[PDB]
Amino acid sequence: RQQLQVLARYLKMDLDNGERKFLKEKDTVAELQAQLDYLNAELGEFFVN
Amino acid sequence: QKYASIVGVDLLEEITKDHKVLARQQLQVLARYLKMDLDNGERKFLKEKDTVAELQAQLDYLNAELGEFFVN
Amino acid sequence: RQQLQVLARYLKMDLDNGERKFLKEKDTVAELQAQLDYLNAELGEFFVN
Repeated sequence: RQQLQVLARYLKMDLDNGERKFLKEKDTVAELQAQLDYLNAELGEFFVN
Repeated sequence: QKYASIVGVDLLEEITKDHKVLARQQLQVLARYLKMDLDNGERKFLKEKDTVAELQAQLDYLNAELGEFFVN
Repeated sequence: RQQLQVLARYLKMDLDNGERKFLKEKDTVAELQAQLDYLNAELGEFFVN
């Protein structure tokens, strides 16, 4: 694990960049679901379908 | 310049690479040994960017139906 | 073993080149023994000795 970490550092290679980008998208999903769950609360499932 | 206009005359870094290739290959075998997917992050992310696309399409439709005035 | 393999690749160093060259010679031996075993079959061991 420690040897991997120094090779990653040498190659200028962020191993978390993936999980970062992902956590940031999971927030925009949460946000858009909140907008859409609201319109369902206002208009009703019958009207939206 | 009148004459010329009439007649038509006129008046290194393939070593730094080869090392970084070695380092990359060594990293890859350590990753394999530790049972450690380096793309698992970007996978999970591409899959979420699809669910965003999908929910934006649902929401862009309700705006097309009801209008921006009504939704706001 | 895997680490050795990437160092070998980097140094442009065939680890089998030895056993190749050898298998190829063991064939030329087989071939020359077949020529010599034939002359013994024709002339006889008494005549060849």
